[PDB]
Amino acid sequence: MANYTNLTQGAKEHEEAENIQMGTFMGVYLPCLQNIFGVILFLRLTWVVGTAGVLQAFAIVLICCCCTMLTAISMSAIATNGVVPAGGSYFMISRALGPEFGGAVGLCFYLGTTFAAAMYILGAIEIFLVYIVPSAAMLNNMRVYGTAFLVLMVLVVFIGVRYVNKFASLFLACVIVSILAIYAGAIKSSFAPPHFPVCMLGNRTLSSRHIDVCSKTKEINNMTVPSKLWGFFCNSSQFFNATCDEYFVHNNVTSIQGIPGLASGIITENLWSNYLPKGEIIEKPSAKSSDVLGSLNHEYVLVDITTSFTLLVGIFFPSVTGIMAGSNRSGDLKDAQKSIPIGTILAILTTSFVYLSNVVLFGACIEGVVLRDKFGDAVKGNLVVGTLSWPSPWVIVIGSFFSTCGAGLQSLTGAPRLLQAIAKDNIIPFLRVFGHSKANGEPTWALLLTAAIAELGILIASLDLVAPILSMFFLMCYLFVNLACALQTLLRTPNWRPRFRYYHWALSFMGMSICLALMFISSWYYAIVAMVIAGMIYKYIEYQGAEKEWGDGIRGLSLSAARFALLRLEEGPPHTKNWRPQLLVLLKLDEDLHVKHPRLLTFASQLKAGKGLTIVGSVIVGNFLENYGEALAAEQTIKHLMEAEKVKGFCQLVVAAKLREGISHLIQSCGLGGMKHNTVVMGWPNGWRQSEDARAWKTFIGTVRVTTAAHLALLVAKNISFFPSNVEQFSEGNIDVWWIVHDGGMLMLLPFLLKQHKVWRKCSIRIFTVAMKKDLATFLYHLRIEAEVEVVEMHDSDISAYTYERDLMMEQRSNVRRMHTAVKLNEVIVNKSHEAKLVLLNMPGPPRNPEGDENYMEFLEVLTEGLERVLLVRGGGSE
Amino acid sequence: MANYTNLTQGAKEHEEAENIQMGTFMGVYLPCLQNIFGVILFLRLTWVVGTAGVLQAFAIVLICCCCTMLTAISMSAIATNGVVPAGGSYFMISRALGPEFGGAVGLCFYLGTTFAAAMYILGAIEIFLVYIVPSAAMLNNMRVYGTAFLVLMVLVVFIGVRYVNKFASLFLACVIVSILAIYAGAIKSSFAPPHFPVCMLGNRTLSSRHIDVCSKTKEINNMTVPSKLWGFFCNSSQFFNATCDEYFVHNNVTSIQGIPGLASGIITENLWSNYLPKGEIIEKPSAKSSDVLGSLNHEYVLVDITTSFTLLVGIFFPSVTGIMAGSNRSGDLKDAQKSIPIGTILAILTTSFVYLSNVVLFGACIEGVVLRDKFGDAVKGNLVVGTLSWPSPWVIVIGSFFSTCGAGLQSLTGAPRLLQAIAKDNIIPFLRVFGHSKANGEPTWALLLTAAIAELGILIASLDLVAPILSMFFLMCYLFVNLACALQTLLRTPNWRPRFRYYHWALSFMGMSICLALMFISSWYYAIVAMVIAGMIYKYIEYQGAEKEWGDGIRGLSLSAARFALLRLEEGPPHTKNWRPQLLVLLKLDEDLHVKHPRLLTFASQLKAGKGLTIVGSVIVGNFLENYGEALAAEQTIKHLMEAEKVKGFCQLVVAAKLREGISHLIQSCGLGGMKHNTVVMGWPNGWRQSEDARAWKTFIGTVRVTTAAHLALLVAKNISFFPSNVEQFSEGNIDVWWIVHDGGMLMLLPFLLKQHKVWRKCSIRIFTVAMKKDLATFLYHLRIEAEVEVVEMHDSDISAYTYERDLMMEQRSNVRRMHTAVKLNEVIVNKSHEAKLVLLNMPGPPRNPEGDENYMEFLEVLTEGLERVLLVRGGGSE
Ligand SMILES: *[C@@H]1O[C@H](CO)[C@@H](O[C@@H]2O[C@H](CO)[C@@H](O[C@@H]3O[C@H](CO)[C@@H](O)[C@H](O)[C@@H]3O)[C@H](O)[C@H]2NC(C)=O)[C@H](O)[C@H]1NC(C)=O
Ligand SMILES: *[C@@H]1O[C@H](CO)[C@@H](O[C@@H]2O[C@H](CO)[C@@H](O[C@@H]3O[C@H](CO)[C@@H](O)[C@H](O)[C@@H]3O)[C@H](O)[C@H]2NC(C)=O)[C@H](O)[C@H]1NC(C)=O
Ligand SMILES: *[C@@H]1O[C@H](CO)[C@@H](O)[C@H](O)[C@H]1NC(C)=O
Ligand SMILES: *[C@@H]1O[C@H](CO)[C@@H](O)[C@H](O)[C@H]1NC(C)=O
Repeated sequence: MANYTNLTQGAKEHEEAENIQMGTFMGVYLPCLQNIFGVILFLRLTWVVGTAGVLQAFAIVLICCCCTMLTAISMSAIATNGVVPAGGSYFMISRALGPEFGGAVGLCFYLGTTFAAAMYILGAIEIFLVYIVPSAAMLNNMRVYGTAFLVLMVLVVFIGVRYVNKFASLFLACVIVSILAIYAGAIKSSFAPPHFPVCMLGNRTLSSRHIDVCSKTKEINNMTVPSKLWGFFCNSSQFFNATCDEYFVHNNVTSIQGIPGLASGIITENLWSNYLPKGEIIEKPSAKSSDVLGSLNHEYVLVDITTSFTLLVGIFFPSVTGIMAGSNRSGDLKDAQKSIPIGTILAILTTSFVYLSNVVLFGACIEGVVLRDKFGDAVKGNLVVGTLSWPSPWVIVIGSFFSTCGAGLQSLTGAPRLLQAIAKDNIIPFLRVFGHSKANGEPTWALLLTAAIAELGILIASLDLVAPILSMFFLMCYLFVNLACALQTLLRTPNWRPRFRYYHWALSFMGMSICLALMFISSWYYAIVAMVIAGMIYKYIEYQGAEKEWGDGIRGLSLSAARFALLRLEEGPPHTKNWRPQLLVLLKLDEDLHVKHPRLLTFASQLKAGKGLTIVGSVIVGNFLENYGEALAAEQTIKHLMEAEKVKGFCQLVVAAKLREGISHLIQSCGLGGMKHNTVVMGWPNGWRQSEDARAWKTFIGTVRVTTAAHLALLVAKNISFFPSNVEQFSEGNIDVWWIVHDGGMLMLLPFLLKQHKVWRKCSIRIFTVAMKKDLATFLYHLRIEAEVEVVEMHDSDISAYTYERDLMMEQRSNVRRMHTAVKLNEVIVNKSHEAKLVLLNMPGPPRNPEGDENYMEFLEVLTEGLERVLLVRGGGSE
Repeated sequence: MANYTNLTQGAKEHEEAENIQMGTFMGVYLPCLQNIFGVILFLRLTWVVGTAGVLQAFAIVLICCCCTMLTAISMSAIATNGVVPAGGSYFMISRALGPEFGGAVGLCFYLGTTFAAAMYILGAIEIFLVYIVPSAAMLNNMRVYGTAFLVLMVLVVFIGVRYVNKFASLFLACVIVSILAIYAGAIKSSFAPPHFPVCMLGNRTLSSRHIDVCSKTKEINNMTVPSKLWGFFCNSSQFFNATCDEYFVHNNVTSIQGIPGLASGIITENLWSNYLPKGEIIEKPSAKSSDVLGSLNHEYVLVDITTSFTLLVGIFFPSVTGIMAGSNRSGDLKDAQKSIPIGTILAILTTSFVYLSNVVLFGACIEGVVLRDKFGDAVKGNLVVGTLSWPSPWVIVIGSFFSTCGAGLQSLTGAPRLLQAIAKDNIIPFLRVFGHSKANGEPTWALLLTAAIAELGILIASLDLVAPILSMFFLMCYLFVNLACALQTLLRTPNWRPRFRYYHWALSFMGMSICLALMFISSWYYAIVAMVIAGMIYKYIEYQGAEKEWGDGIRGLSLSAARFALLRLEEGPPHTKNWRPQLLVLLKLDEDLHVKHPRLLTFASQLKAGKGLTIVGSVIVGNFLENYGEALAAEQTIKHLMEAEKVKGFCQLVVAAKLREGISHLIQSCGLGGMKHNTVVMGWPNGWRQSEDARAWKTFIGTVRVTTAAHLALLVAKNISFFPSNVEQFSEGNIDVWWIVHDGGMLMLLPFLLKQHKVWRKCSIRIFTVAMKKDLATFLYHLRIEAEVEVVEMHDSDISAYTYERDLMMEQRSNVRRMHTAVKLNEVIVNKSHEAKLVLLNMPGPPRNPEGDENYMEFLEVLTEGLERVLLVRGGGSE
């Protein structure tokens, strides 16, 4: 009806979409299914069931399926977020997780795929050599035949990939026919199981590759001659005073049925682990046996490797790898964000059900001795799982070989395409050589490097030793795919909208943890190497990206970090659960371009205590075209002064035509979006009455208006010349906070930030509240904070100029009286706090009409008449 | 003469220096020396040497000492950097590595010190019980007496820590006397060795706690009665028809000299590992032997644990820990940055020499069988190392017990002080309860928690199992102390000035690697757990510091990341090796407060490709006091427009009275210090002639002058209404770049960036150079990027307005002619590039006199007359 393929889509298929069909079954399901059903299912799954016991085999398959399923969930989250590129799964992963994670996952998955191309060649060779056409001799035969087969497959994928695309369907057909034959055999093995008997010597199993009858003597022409097995346990071969070894004279050779019925109940026997070390004779704990020993013979089927749990998990994991292949044919899709998750998860569920069912079927149909037999021995040299089939084990032994060579072709096509895709991106520079492609867009150098790595793999001519490396590389790939999603969900990474119905970051984190444990349990010494290689690739990609975009390596690296943090900072809830003063210190520069108030910087350092954001802003009156030299000079001066006063922050100078306009620009333009200030710290205009320039107090009140309108807090320090330094300290003193009717939050939060510094550390705090929603919060804060409270109530007229403005707020959401009341405020404040070390004090807002600015400044001046060091505070915002 | 201490200094002594002697030997040498020399040296060093063979024992001691030595170099780099706080080593590490690393190292070293207070109690109990006053019985005796001893020691520390301070000198005396006795025994043993004999039956070793004579018979009154050992090997006790066991009737008891002379040369025997598993009889491969076996008696000294190299390194590592104690008396110093490094390194060299010497001496003095005896048996139940001593083994048996009790006191005093120091810093919230102090400044609840954890340790009553956990915690502490220095040196962390003569970050990195390998080799089980615990505490401290300073958890976390990156960015070389345009798009806001040119944003997106820094600035004409609502509305509008055009960057609005002054403030003040821009992107003032308000071209040229003065690049896009959108593309075209005389960097770099975007991907590049060293640079760039070059020379007067400017540069380090030559430039440019999709084109500088501004604009308008899309470019800077 229709032709399809299961291979990948590299840069060749991506450049088509950059220059400018199938559903879920044929688009995402069949590709993932044909790539998960590897060779292990046919060559090591029975052996794993045997040497692990159905219970532990089920646990191993479940853990592997658990990591791969959680990784499928994370990969579906990656697939749904944003547009799905036309390329393979690598392009999706890159565009979703950034170039760093994209390249790390790409290289780990590529090493995985190369060693998979090696394992599948080794498996096809093992099937061809051992089962179809017959110690270290076997390893060298596998080496030479696997090298020949790899040189053949490389030429095939190099010359004629189109035929591989055409025959992918035949390979899938072979896989499915083989699995259905396995199931049909398991079923037919209920009533009529097959006739595969095994010669077993007591409870020690014998081979059958050369024996014919499981009897100590055969009878040709009524002559009780000794069977051929006599020649393998007795160096007499005649029975004429035969000198047989220990174990043979005592015990019995028996024809044990090798495949009992599915309902026979043999499962009760092999429900437990064996884990016998190397060279141990395989023992069935069912038949009778003597106790004599010593007869170490050649026909005893021996455990071929020192099996263990952590070894079995690694040997089995490369049968669940391949889930990223689900979305390696994503360019030819109709609804990608719908077709990819469903297809991938359904494929993984299908394969997990097949594996978990076959574990139990092998448990309950194959004898507990034929399962631990890792080379199909003891059954006259036929495939273990092959014995469970409807027609004959031949269907399985041919289907497995064709499937495994097809998967080898698949992995020698997907690995170099992925390598040219990682090369053309210029993510990693030195791989640029592999960016070269053929005329039709097929990799050439990538294919050669993949051939080299696959040959390196093949030189270890044993599935049991290649499987851990393959599994570790795919495990690292899945670990990064599971960790990047968790990170981008937690840290609110931009453009991370995982439009999935079931993806919760806990799932990806759980997958990361599960098969991180899998990596380490398999082999921690391989796993640390893999983690360090992946981390080095990740950091090198990050460094190259920084050098590419910003122009410098480490400079640009910190630049990228800052820019990314600021971006991530924008797309969030602009409010904060707590308010913290992030200061803009307004330093006034005299006509000599020196800081007219260093105590401003000293007090800012004492307020912020070396932490937080401090923007020191200053305006230089003049024309910028002919002042930039003076600008750089004064900026260096202010930076040196900031360093001298232990202020950590940034300096901004604006060369402006008018001081008021310069400061009005500074108050609203300082800081990059996200790193905005929230308070403006000003010095009081000392001698405003004595400076006949009418613009001093005007400029001050203008700055106050601009701050209030911008909804920033304001901290006007007065008599700042008498503020302390950083080296000196106070023996004993009282920070008196005079919280007038409104704006309590700042007035109480500041003296604690101050007393938390070494200078003001040894002083006490006294809250002289004068004028009840806010009242409750003060008690809670003072409980948080264990300072001292005090209430001093007075007449309403004295605080009229305050309450008036306060009233103006509630409806929103004279001068002679102001002066006659400010003196009352003076009376109380001095009579209580005259000898304080720092008096915080709430402020009234500036008048609406700019005419009473002289009156407002006189109000302030008299309000502060007689106090040593005053911190006028104004809220302005929400807090 | 002078009284001193070896304990630590917690918040008690730090608050004193915050409120406001000994040199190197008595200040930082002896405290470290008394604290490195622990119990292992006397109770397990001999067994380790025996079990490992002198070679592998030397390897163990060397690897451990190298880990701790590189950690000492990193710790000295920490000590020299900045003023050294008066508190313990914890305060130094905190003030040098930030509260995150400070708390992580503090807690890991604290758990280390607690399990050390447990191990030393176990050791004192083992010495008291096994040697001084005599299976699971031993373990339960150790549990009971260790719990009793911990209950006593907790009271001792709680009541009378001053006496621990007073008798630290006696403890050090005991340590050094024990070591000197070891050396005196070793030297004396050459000519005169002591008479410690060992019974040995063939090559199987016998015990000696109950047996008296190494003979199968003794003769009282000349009667051949069989020795007591006959009863322990024969159930007859009379020799009358003795039914003696197998290995006893055959072989020969021999009284082998247990301590042969240092000149005897036994080292040839015990130069090789034994690693015999649990329960194996200890064999000397020198004496004669029969071959029968089976008679597993109770008097055969056995291997008490399945020992391995990875186990021996863990068992021995808690003998090199203690270098952080070197600076536990850092408040009482004269020259801290000079005393601490030299003191610590000299103490570590002393202890390393002591260990590497005792290894070889035990190799050459103790029999190769008495070494593998882990409980001092076979020598009449005497301490194996004690046998090497001049006066008697009892000097060691007493000195070691007193030293181990003293080290228990030291580690039960250093752990609660450290815990209260971590608590009072408010680094971790929940530990606040442990900040509770006694009257004189001593911990109360921290002591209880330390006692609880030490008891949890003592429940494991075996040094061989407490040592790996102690070693893992101290190894994690050293790994963090090594990694933090390497990081802060690489990344150029602010205030990281390691004024040390020999510290290089490669040393700290090799130390981190060595000690990480040690962790994982010892037990990856505990290594992963410790790494995860320390990482969680680190991230949690970072989160708490964020929520403390910025006010929010994740918001504040990203804020802190950005602030730290920006700060790190300041203390560096402000120039970068490569020039990359970081755009400031000057968007023009109409009277409707709507962007008059979205194409500016589209083109900035195409130019930067969504990566890099893009600050979109705009001025609102008016007063800020009464426009803030309109300001926020237009800012939201511009943000929506930027997000619509895929522009990743920030937005800044300034409400100013004069558009020209607003722009002159934007250009020089945008961005936080470090994240400055270096290119200003403008839209051409279309219809400047048709506007009777001459302020259009005046403002444009003012902006150009400001950009030139600020030394920023300038990109004026003309006919921007024709610039393509994001969704469309160019099928084919040519970016014709006209590098006239100057600024080849930008003119060759911009079209490469543009062709790198999908819109301009399918177009080619043509350089129509018009006017030697600069031509060289062009060749290299074109070789790097593979674009097309071409040269079109013309007359000098035609480029007068350019070369004139050029002349002004050389000395640094008319209108009718310019116009009539501009039309010639027009003829060339149109004849070559009329149909070009985008003509880049160099700019002349604006006239020095502001009168020719109309003439300058007419010159530009002519120069650009007839072209579809022009990008006027001006370098301005260094590049
Ligand atoms: C297959 O047959 C062989 C030969 O009989 C089995 O080896 C023998 O198994 C018996 C089991 O009872 C072992 O006896 C054991 O001896 C130890 C030592 O005294 C005793 O503590 C136990 O209680 C038990 O009686 C016998 O030692 C062993 N022969 C050896 C090890 O040489 C083998 O176990 C059989 N396999 C299975 C799976 O049953
Ligand atoms: C202490 O004495 C015992 C008793 O003689 C030693 O056990 C025996 O050691 C000999 C060493 O020559 C072993 O001989 C070896 O036998 C194996 C297997 O037959 C053979 O392949 C070797 O080439 C060698 O001839 C003998 O098996 C062993 N007896 C056992 C294991 O039951 C023991 O080695 C002595 N210990 C030391 C440290 O010398
Ligand atoms: C071997 O078989 C014979 C007869 O079938 C039986 O008598 C004998 O007990 C068997 N041997 C064992 C060890 O079961
Ligand atoms: C035990 O000692 C006797 C007497 O010296 C000697 O003849 C015999 O060979 C020794 N046996 C062994 C096994 O060395």
